[PDB]
Amino acid sequence: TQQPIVTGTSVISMKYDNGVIIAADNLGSYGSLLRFNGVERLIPVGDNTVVGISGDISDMQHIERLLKDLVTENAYDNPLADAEEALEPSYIFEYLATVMYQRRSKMNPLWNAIIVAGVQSNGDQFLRYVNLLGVTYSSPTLATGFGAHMANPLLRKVVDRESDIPKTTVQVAEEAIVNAMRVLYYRDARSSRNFSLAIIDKNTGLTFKKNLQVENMKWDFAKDIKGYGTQKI
Amino acid sequence: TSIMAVTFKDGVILGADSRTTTGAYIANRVTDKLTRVHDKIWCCRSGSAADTQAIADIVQYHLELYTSQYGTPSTETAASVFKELCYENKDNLTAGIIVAGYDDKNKGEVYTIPLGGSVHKLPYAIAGSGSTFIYGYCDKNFRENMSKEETVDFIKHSLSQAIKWDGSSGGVIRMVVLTAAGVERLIFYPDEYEQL
Amino acid sequence: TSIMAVTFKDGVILGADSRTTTGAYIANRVTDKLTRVHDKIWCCRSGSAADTQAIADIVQYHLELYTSQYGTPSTETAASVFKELCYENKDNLTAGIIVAGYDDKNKGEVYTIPLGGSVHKLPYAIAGSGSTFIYGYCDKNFRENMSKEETVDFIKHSLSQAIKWDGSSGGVIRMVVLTAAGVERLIFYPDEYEQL
Amino acid sequence: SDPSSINGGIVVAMTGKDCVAIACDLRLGSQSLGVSNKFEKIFHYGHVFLGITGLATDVTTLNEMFRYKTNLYKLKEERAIEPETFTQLVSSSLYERRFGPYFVGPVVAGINSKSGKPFIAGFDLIGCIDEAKDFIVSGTASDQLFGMCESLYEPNLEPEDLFETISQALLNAADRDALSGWGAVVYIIKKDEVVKRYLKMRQD
Amino acid sequence: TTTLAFRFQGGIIVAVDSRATAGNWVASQTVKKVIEINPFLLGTMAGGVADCQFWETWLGSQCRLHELREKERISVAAASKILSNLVYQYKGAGLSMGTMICGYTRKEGPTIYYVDSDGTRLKGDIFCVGSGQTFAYGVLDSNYKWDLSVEDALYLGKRSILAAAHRDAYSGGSVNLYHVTEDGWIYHGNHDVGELFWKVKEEEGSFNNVIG
Amino acid sequence: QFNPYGDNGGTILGIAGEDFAVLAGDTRNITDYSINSRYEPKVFDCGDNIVMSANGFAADGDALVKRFKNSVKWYHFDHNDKKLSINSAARNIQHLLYGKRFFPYYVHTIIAGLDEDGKGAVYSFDPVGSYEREQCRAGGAAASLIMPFLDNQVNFKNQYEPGTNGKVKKPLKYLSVEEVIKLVRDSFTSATERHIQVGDGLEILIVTKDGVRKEFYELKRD
Amino acid sequence: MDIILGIRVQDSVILASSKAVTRGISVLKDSDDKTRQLSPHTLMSFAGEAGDTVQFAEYIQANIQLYSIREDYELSPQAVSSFVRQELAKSIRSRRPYQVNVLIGGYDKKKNKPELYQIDYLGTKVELPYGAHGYSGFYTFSLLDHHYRPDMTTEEGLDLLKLCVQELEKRMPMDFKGVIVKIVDKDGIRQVDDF
Amino acid sequence: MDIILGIRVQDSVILASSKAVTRGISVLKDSDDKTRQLSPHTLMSFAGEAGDTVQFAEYIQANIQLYSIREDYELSPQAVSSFVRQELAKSIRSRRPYQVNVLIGGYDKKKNKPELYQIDYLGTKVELPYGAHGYSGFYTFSLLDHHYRPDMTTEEGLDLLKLCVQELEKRMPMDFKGVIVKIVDKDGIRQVDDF
Amino acid sequence: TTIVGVKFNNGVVIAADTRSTQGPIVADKNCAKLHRISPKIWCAGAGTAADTEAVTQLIGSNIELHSLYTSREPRVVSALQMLKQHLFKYQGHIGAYLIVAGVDPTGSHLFSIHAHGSTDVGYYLSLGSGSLAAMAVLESHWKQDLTKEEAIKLASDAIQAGIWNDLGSGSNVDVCVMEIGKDAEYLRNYLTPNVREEKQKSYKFPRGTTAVLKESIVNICDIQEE
Ligand SMILES: [Mg+2]
Ligand SMILES: [Mg+2]
Ligand SMILES: [Mg+2]
Ligand SMILES: [Mg+2]
Ligand SMILES: [Mg+2]
Ligand SMILES: [Mg+2]
Repeated sequence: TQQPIVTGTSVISMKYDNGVIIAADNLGSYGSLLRFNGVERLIPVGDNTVVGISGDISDMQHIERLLKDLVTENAYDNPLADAEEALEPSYIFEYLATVMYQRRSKMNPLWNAIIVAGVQSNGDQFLRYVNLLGVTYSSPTLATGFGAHMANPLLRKVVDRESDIPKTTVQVAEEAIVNAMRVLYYRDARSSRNFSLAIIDKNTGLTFKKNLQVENMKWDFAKDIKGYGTQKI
Repeated sequence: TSIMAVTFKDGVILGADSRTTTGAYIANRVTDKLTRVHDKIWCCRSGSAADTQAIADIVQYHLELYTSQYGTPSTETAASVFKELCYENKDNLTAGIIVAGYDDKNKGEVYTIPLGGSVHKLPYAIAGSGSTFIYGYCDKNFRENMSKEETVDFIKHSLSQAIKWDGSSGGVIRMVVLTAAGVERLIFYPDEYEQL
Repeated sequence: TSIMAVTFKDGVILGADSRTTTGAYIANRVTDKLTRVHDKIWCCRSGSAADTQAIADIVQYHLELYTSQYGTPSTETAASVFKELCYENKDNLTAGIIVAGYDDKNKGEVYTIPLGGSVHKLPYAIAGSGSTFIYGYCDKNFRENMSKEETVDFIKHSLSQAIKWDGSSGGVIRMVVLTAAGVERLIFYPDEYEQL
Repeated sequence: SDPSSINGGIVVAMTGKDCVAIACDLRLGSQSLGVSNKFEKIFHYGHVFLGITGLATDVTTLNEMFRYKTNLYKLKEERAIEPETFTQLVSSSLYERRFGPYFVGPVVAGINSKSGKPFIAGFDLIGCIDEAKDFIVSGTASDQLFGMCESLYEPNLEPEDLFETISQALLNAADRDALSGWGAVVYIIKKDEVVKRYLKMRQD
Repeated sequence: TTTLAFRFQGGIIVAVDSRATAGNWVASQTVKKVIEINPFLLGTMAGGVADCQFWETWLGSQCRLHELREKERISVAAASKILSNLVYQYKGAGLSMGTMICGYTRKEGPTIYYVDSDGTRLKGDIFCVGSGQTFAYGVLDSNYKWDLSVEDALYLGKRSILAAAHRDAYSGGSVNLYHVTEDGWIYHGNHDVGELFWKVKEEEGSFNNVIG
Repeated sequence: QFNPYGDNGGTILGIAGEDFAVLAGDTRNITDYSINSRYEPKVFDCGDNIVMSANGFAADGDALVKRFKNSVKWYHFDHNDKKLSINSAARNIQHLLYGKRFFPYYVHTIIAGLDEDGKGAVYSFDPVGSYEREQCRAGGAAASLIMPFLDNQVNFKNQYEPGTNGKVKKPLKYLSVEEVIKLVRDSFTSATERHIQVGDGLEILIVTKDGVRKEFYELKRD
Repeated sequence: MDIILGIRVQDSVILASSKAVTRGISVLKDSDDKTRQLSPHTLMSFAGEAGDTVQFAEYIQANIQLYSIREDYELSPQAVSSFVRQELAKSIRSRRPYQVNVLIGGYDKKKNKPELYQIDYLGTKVELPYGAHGYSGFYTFSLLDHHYRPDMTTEEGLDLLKLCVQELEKRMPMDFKGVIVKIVDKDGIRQVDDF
Repeated sequence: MDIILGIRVQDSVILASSKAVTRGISVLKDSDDKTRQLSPHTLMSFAGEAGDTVQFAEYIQANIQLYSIREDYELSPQAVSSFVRQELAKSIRSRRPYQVNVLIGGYDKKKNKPELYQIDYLGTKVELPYGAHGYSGFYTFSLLDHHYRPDMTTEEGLDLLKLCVQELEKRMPMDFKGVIVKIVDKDGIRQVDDF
Repeated sequence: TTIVGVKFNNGVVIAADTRSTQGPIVADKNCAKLHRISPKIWCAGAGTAADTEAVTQLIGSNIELHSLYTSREPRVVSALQMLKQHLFKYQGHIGAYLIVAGVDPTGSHLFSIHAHGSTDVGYYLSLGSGSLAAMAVLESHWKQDLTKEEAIKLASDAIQAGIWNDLGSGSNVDVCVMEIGKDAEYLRNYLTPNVREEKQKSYKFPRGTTAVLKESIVNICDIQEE
């Protein structure tokens, strides 16, 4: 049993017709203090998987090292490490999911919420969630923390069920993700303007975008708002 | 919350962010924390929003009734009314209020009233959760008898840093300028102050 | 405690106050919080004095044994050993350590390791109770590739403010300069830095 | 400890075609100990019926209170109180004890004597009105009653069909609750005749 | 829960209710509270349902191993003590168990042992365990004799559970009857309390308080 | 303080027919007032004509089902590909659950299939392994809403034959798979109306001597 | 205090009440009468927290005796029981509630019927053929359920009461030092001096 | 369990021990023998937490019986009591201590003397002319202080014991269902079947 | 509960879902959360349902008496000031969280009120368990100078976000439109996207299925003449 110290907020993601998108801001909070502004919370594993991690950053860095080690280990005595016996999202997830549940069962959890986004060998989209309790679930849209409450509603308007996935394009999906990231910046007190976004497409492969910013923000209406009820000036 | 009031050559300026949070959720991102208890006596509110609104309303009532009988109250008088409420009801209040006002006799004055209900008259005052991060900056950069443009820059830069580090602070930077000329409201948006 | 490490053109400089407190009593007013784990790898300690001393001693042992086998360790390696201890024993430790070191290949490097045991490589780092008050100042005044004299002034001014506001911080400002030239210790007394 | 589940018991009310039905078990207990199998929870003031679950001392007290109030109402108004009005009186009376409430789950049932419209309503212990069209449930087996009513109920039932539905809703819900049962009563209410029926059920 | 067991001329009568509750919620009305440890031994269930089930099935395995090694029926004393020594090892851990280990051997005759999760192991003629034990005791104590017939003893045990099923909110469902002889136990059926109550009320004239 | 348990909501329902069994469950997964997934399969085919669902805390539910499926696999290895009978599976699950008696799988487990005589079988477990063969069992969030309805509509409780007035009970006639599925769907439709954690979708696994068959139905998504 | 029983038969109400008074580790008295005559044909037994029990009983007694004098009329057992219930229902939401459970055994001279009322400290009233407070009911209600008939004679009621007391003396851990039995009928209240 | 008394007279030790076993609300048994014969001339009575009492007593019994067989010799009461004390003194600092209080009544065949030892669950041993555990002493010691003589006969010891039991039955709140009395003398151990 | 308020060109609109809950159980599937303080001042409530209803009636009653006393139509700021001062006095124990909206001679207004007595001004607001789902929609689509039709659409879409994604919210969308120089139009069950499907079976029992012990006529009539 511990308490999280340096924390990362919402990880949001969704499926689209050819793959998955995942996104997360670059902030490492220290309680209310916005301590670290250059934290990458999307960690790619090979060229077919991106693990997005929220919650305790020290535990994230540990998990990051486990995944790095997993790649090394998979390459050992494996002539097809960059082909048929490459790591799959489903392997990476199941490994993490095992670890999370074991750690909670020893009453010493990795204080995280994790979303494993990727594309399988057969071209299928992989999107599944796991957290400090070892709880796992899958959905056309997935989000952690505040993202669950604010991003999912918006992302579910695009892909409301499984049959919407083939109708959704990468441009529509990315637009929804980017809009969701803006909404979270308006409303999540532990979020930042700067974020990273990853697209894992079955055709174009992994596209990792760094140093993105929330833009087209609406603030002008603030000038008209005065007082808290009766004040006019 | 990040709030501050700064005296300068022509009078005084109050500054504030616009973020109100319920835990980590931003309940209001365009809050007006600069509130008016009299024509040229304003205050900055920090702490319980219910408490500080209730207090400010009572003060405004007291100063309105004062004005009807005895004419325009001094800034010191307004601070005293705030203090009386905050001190006597210290057990049931969570309020941190900066009182700023402009007389023609006394010019710009700033009074800060922290949790306990004590009063402190200062050249400038900072308060709210985000103030902790700018004690160093504000102490280094404040000068007395600054111009209006210099004071606006001082407040804008200070609250920019407070907002940058404090998650409880954010949104727009509101300002209210109190001088002989009158009352001027200013607003500064993220795209302006973030690049400072 | 007020500690900081700043990289600059010729390498890196570590800075610290000298106050150790047991509650409100100053148990030691001339503490040396700048500690040596290797020839040109030093650290700044904050948190439990027992914990940070125990950790630093273990790290120094590990780097001495490393050196005997594999030659001079990198600053990154030192930070990794600190992290391994702080992370794995996070439940039983209260340690906030800034690691700073000089290679000839990598030049000046600064790593900060907060309570959780995470590692963060930065151009400069601040830590300790007094750091809260200078986030604004340090962010506004830091530049990359400063000269030795500029970096000494930056640290001296920063810790001056940290000391000014933080009761847990005070005494002398110790500094340790890490460059190709060697290791230089600096000290600055209250009469010097208070008037800044 | 929990006042609403010391004595136990349940009430259920249902609307039908030109009729309402209200029913209750007969159990009064001290937690596990069964004390009385004749503790009726349905009262009536004129043609308005009130069922009350929860802490039995309050059930009794409120009955005596509403008898008191409806009797004065009648003397002053020169007419019997209506279900819609009585519902508001129950709500007012409960909320006046906002910070020291009666630990009860009242249920109003009746037929407006003027419009002929069937009416039911429920309340939490503090006065919030639940004015449902279909049915109202209350008591220690409210979950069970919700499940029974939701599946068994269908609108515009005739009086003697409604009787079967509400009876089977109560009985099977009570048989899944330790603190409910020990007999049951069902009131079938029409605009100018009411029929009271005691049900045969398992006595454990 | 209400379980009882009493020694008499014709052996042992075991009678149990069938109800299982989670708070006020009646989880099951068809719970088997008599374990058939083997064809000669019976165990009753009160307290933790799992704890009783698991460890009394386990007891059956230990009793089976005993008679395989010793070529002789295990004594009621030995069988009960295997269970009591086991639960005593778990004392403090939070096991919840109240049981009668009932049997009829040559050397002992009919024997009943009350075994408890606190480690209590008592031999006796009449035992009653569960939330409704007090109600069953009343009927038992006022009607018990050693020279009861197997027919009358079976009824007494059935009636004593009915008494408890009626009054105790956490007892009911149905009554399971067993009659333990030296040649093994004999099951005497499942009796729904709902139907049994009205039957007994009429034939016996009892429960005049209740309207039927 | 770290709480190792959580509530993922959901509701399950097992009904044993005369020569078939059904195990049904909603496909909604939740935490608190949020929906995690509108389609997260909860009822699983574990092989050997056995279906299983561990409702409650999903992490413990998935862990148990995973371990049981494993147990079935190893039963084949160790005992010459012998079929695991439903009663043997039940006893095996008791030991899995009681194995963690002092740190329980926070789930209400139900399995369904056919007994060795080819009749329908449902078994029901508490979190610590106590179990019983039953004809009817609802589990999870809306169990308290569904069981009374099943007592009435499956076992004909409190129902008597008209004209006799309480003297003759309604006879316990056997239900067909089409009849059971209607009761299952109405149970889940009713549970969806009155329970916030129930909804989205209903997945029913039907076990007969021919094998396991699935049926899916939409539920309200509010 | 501990055990108070009540049984309404054909033509009378019988109240049995323990004689023990224990405070801590000592039985201070073994002849305590836990009852008060409210009116010539109304008897109230009581059990609960020390001090409160007698204070409440005597307070009720005074109020009924006051009513009796004012109107020159005996209140019906039903009326007395309703008055008592209201006092307890008022008490439960007081600053310091009366922690008292009572049985009211009375003979209604108007209806010519015995009447037994069981009221607990919350103000929970129930009219019963037989009643008890505390753990007494747990042992005795099974016997009373079995043997009780509404047409029983007073002598049969006493025999059934003896069987209840015997069961209590067998299975209860506390020694309640026997019971004082009192009969309430048309002729008034009398005590059975040998029990 | 509840009351265990012991009295050492001229030529014997008498142990009186209650018969009740009350688990909670009900008295499950009224004929329980709270004693074990450790050796032919050594008897141990016991009282404490359920399960622990009998488990401890039988464990001690086994160990003494093992010693008796190994050496073909009966340990002196003093030796047995010292063995028992050490076990309890070891127990008190264990993960889960034995919550058991004992009286060891033995006749030393070497010295031709009765001996009574009182040992509590902490391992506090004292040799006494008369002893008790729990609340039993709180009454009986005043009577024993007054009447006891070291030269009393076994019959006088029993009469004094009756007076102790009568006082307990009068002033104790709990019904302990009488006592089983056992005498330990030169001829061994025997039970007084009428008391 | 999901409640929203949205300012527009010539007025304000409020909306709410229609699910009231007791724990995880749905007590009422068509609850009316849009309360009338005065003819053109309406509010929606979340939190303790009795408190929201009670406090709106009380203030609404006093607002009416005030309106009669001053011979003027009530103002939203008066309702706001009266609500906040009442709630503040009870220090949050009255669990009423309200979105107050209306039109008066001053203009159109939109406020929120928390239980402790703090109030906020805005162009778009949301409250209750589904406020985060609703606000996400409001933040995505709101703009200055909305028309009446756009604001109703935005408002009901925000309520829907709550209905689908928040378990505490569900059933139907109520709306009330308060436009300047017009009567407020209360649109009870404006949307109905959650009608229960037809059950598979009819559970109407055969008459005489339930066992009865006694029957009797209940005398509801008064004491009769003659
Ligand atoms: Mg330490
Ligand atoms: Mg200092
Ligand atoms: Mg053993
Ligand atoms: Mg019962
Ligand atoms: Mg919803
Ligand atoms: Mg001693």
